[PDB]
Amino acid sequence: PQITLWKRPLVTIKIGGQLKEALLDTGADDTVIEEMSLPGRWKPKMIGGIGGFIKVRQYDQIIIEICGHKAIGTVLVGPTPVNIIGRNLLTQIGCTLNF
Amino acid sequence: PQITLWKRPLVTIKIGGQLKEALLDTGADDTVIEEMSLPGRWKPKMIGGIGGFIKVRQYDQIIIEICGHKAIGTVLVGPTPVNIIGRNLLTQIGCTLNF
Ligand SMILES: O=C1C(=O)N(Cc2cccc(CO)c2)[C@H]2CNC[C@@H]2N1Cc1cccc(CO)c1
Ligand SMILES: [Cl-]
Ligand SMILES: [Cl-]
Ligand SMILES: [Cl-]
Repeated sequence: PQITLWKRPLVTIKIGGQLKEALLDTGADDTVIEEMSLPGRWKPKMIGGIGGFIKVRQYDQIIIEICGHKAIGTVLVGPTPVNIIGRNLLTQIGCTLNF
Repeated sequence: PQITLWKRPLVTIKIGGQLKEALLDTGADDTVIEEMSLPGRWKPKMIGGIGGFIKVRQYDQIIIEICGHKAIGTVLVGPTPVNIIGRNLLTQIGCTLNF
């Protein structure tokens, strides 16, 4: 699709068998999802936000759909204002900025 | 242009007679620039996200050139670690997400 930016680019994702709302965020290196259960081992990850740094949990090779597009990749879990689809997964699904 | 997301989408902007590097950030409602002089009245604002909040000054009707495309809108100025072009100006240059 082509998504304009007059409103927040909120889409439906599917992760852990559940539908959630998430923001397509080109300003985020990484994908960050609100607290939920994910399988496997996790590792620590520091992310740098506009207001400071925060530690979150990194899970790898997680199945996730974005706008119905299937992906598998790294998902961070922590206290994000909204679910964030960052560049790691945007690149995977072939998302670009255009003007 | 078409900008892939393998790397941070940084572009050159011209604002207040200065050149700066800024991040095209579809996750940001607003545009926030590091400390610099701008003309006109301003109002204080708090903006925030995953890492916390910062205090900024809100300047309205500021002209910016983004990748050679001219736009006008509100610009927030404050201690941001990265200059951010948000949706309020991304729309004005015709920037969309595509996949
Ligand atoms: O921390 C923020 C942040 O504060 N905002 C909100 C924001 C930022 C600028 C201006 C305004 C005002 O509208 C709001 C978010 C928005 N996108 C990523 C902006 N980030 C950066 C971020 C987020 C998650 C992961 C990563 C990894 O790289 C980076
Ligand atoms: Cl990934
Ligand atoms: Cl504006
Ligand atoms: Cl449009």
